[PDB]
Amino acid sequence: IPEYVDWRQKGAVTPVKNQGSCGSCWAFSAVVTIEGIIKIRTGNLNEYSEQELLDCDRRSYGCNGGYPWSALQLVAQYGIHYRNTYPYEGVQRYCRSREKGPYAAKTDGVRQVQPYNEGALLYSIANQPVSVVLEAAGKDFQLYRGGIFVGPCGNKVDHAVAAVGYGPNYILIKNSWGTGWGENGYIRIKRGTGNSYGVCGLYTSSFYPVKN
Ligand SMILES: *[C@@H](C(=O)O)[C@H](O)C(=O)N[C@@H](CC(C)C)C(=O)NCCCCNC(N)=[NH2+]
Repeated sequence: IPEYVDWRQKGAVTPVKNQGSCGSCWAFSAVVTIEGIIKIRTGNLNEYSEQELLDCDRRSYGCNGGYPWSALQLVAQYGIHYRNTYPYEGVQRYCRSREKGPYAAKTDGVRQVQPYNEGALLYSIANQPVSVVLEAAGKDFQLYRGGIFVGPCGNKVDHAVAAVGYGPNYILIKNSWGTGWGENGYIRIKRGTGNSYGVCGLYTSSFYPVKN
């Protein structure tokens, strides 16, 4: 696999979003990976609905948190609507998938990256954007402005984001805190430290969609 990956340069990443106060990171994270694999497989970059996952993933807890895995499983079982059809409201409401017509996109399954394994995660990122989790509660992460982030941070993961690239010393992360945070909404997190957890627990739980 190459020394640099950046799915933005391939036209596979939509603009940075702001989840707001709602605990919907898990849905934002999943949607990044759907937007990416549909571009890779079909050639078209579309925005898909975080709100649909927020409302409709019965295994998750709406704005009280959730699971990227079960959100990705939902898209493989049923599908997902365009963001324009089902825009983001920042609050969980009733599932409205059936009222909004046929699904826009569908995937075929979900896979987990082998946890606590840096190379396995890089391999997956070389193939497509990946849903990953990290510990975002620390002030250092909250206040991040730029550069390759080394912490300080623990491994008590609490925030789902998306890995959309990497380089020799970092993994490139699309966050859902708006374009004013970090590097126009992104953070480069240090890699190669030899800690099996990853910096900020980044290797704890990573999933990606499968699309034939
Ligand atoms: C993430 C965010 O919006 O910043 C959000 O808090 C979240 O989904 N957290 C997850 C954990 C990360 C993905 C590692 C979470 O807590 N998931 C479990 C379900 C939510 C907690 N339980 C209940 N009953 N609400």
